[PDB]
Amino acid sequence: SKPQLQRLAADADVDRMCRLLEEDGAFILKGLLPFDVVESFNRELDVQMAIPPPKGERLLADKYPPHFKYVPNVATTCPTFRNTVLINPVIHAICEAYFQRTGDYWLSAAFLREIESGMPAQPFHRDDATHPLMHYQPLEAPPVSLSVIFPLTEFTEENGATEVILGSHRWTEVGTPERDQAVLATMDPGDVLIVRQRVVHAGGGNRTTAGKPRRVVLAYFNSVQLTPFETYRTMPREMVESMTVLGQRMLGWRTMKPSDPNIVGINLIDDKRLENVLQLKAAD
Amino acid sequence: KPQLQRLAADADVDRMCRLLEEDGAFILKGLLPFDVVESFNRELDVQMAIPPPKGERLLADKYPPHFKYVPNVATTCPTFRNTVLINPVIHAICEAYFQRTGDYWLSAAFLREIESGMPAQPFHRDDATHPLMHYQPLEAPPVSLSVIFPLTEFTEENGATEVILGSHRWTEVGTPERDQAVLATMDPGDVLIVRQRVVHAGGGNRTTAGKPRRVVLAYFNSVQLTPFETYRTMPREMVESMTVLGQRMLGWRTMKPSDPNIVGINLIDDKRLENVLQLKAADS
Ligand SMILES: COc1ccc2c3c(n(CC=C(C)C)c2c1)[C@H](C=C(C)C)N1C(=O)[C@@H]2CCCN2C(=O)[C@]1(O)[C@H]3O
Ligand SMILES: COc1ccc2c3c(n(CC=C(C)C)c2c1)[C@H](C=C(C)C)N1C(=O)[C@@H]2CCCN2C(=O)[C@]1(O)[C@H]3O
Ligand SMILES: O=C(O)CCC(=O)C(=O)O
Ligand SMILES: O=C(O)CCC(=O)C(=O)O
Ligand SMILES: [Fe+2]
Ligand SMILES: [Fe+2]
Ligand SMILES: [Fe+2]
Ligand SMILES: [Fe+2]
Repeated sequence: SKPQLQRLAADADVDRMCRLLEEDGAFILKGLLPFDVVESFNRELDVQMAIPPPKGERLLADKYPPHFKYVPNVATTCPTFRNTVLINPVIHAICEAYFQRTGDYWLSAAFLREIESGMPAQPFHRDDATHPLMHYQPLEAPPVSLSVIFPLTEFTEENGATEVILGSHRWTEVGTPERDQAVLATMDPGDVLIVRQRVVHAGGGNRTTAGKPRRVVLAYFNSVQLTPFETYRTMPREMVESMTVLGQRMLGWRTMKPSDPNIVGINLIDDKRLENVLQLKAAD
Repeated sequence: KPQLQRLAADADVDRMCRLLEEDGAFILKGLLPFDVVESFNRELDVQMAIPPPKGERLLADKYPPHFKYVPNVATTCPTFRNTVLINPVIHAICEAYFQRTGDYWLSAAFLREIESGMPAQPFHRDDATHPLMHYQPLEAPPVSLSVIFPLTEFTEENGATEVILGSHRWTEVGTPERDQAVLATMDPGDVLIVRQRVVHAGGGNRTTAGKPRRVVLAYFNSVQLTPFETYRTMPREMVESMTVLGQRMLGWRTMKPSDPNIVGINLIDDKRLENVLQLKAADS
């Protein structure tokens, strides 16, 4: 069939990863997270899936059909995400290389979707739609967003493995593509799918019959020039201070630095660093 | 040589918009009443009497001592927070200008005070806070607007803001000569509005009489862009003393970029930030 997503081992060099992002728009890393990390993350998500459901307004969940179960802002309820996944050194090597031209990056959102048996596919989209200015950024400009997609169960053809349209970052418009234009990110738990800015993709339908839910966590990174979709500003101080410096930087708790010509920074207060005004301690 | 156009405070916003598109800037005459200018100046006097810290100053430490700098004006100046920041003409302009991008908020508000003997500021675009703006096409929805308040007279001799008309049509700032600019000579109560991508600079103060020149920048950005200054450490008591509009400007509420983002930005728990915080407001 069509050209497929390229798979690389977790120890591959970041240069080939970048080449794949520019050429295909996406690639898969095999075996990045160990089994115990996946297990611990799933255990923490199980708790969030089991507490009483939210009542009142749900800004995203109320608007879209009930074709997924949603745990927003997993960093606030899943220590394995904050302490291990969010600070993974390979993910940050990729981010540092990819965001080199734009400067610092941070976490715009990270959430779980759980797709039960019988749910149809998600509409094709670009994650870029969070910040519509990205639609007008030329392809050659410094990228400002990156999607990091973690399978927490197997992703199969039957259960709706993420569908990615390779090369669709070269399109001006998303349009209305057919599902057969995409290829499948079939993966095992512990793998990761990395998707460039402007690449059209979607969760697939779960065609299993009963009781076989697919779990996916998206960690959406943006240039610090872009406002985080999720604000981590209500995290308690003791939780923030239990993170490493890198974790605090990702979650918006520190002053950050866009590329030159901004030599001053962003997310400042009183001409000082946010973490200094707050006297933030950190685990490291 | 074409000069900045001056308009009365009751001019139609459509004329203001035409001037921003053609010239890149215009002046409104007599927007703020005498008592508002006076109280704002007295509030800034309080801050100007505080000696600067000898700790880190992220902006002030990097540039020559050719200005005195008071950041965080929305916190320390109630006349700004309660009156200037919510001015209906300013918001009518912002609503027209930011129509295509969606919601906007306050990225920074600061004072510069320039005493006799200080030379001119380098030419710049305020856009340099968020370098992605350099790559945005001229016809794309604007994402930044500079609102410049004279708190003293601005004259040729005291260093009235210099604006290069039409420079938003240049790709690069380049190295323009001072004589390419025209002067925003103004009296307190006026305002200078400067479009995204327009090259401008404060002038030198060559006088030997009169108060040091005072200028306040209120820098507005699309909510897609991270505020240069964060107001997240403002005490809840002070936040709740503001109107809803003021809270929205200072980053304390969930906001709405344009379609195709139908969910929002600056949210948490899939809910509006102000609902999670149970924020009261002066006009709620
Ligand atoms: C959490 O599960 C979902 C369930 C549905 C959607 C949809 C989109 N996203 C991504 C959201 C992020 C915060 C990364 C979704 C995430 C996504 C929306 C955004 C803000 C990126 N979207 C779209 O962009 C396009 C825009 C036109 C219709 N679209 C959709 O229906 C849709 O796929 C919609 O189903
Ligand atoms: C508050 O007083 C100052 C004193 C100096 C500068 C300079 C710039 N700005 C604007 C800052 C904002 C937060 C709106 C300044 C503001 C401005 C910097 C930024 C981040 C917009 N700048 C520049 O962009 C260019 C970039 C190249 C050299 N430049 C300068 O020296 C300079 O004018 C520099 O003097
Ligand atoms: O469900 C998936 O595999 C992809 C989800 C996704 O792309 C999203 O929610 O932004
Ligand atoms: O000093 C002035 O009149 C202009 C100041 C300015 O443009 C800035 O600091 O961004
Ligand atoms: Fe997505
Ligand atoms: Fe098949
Ligand atoms: Fe400026
Ligand atoms: Fe003179």
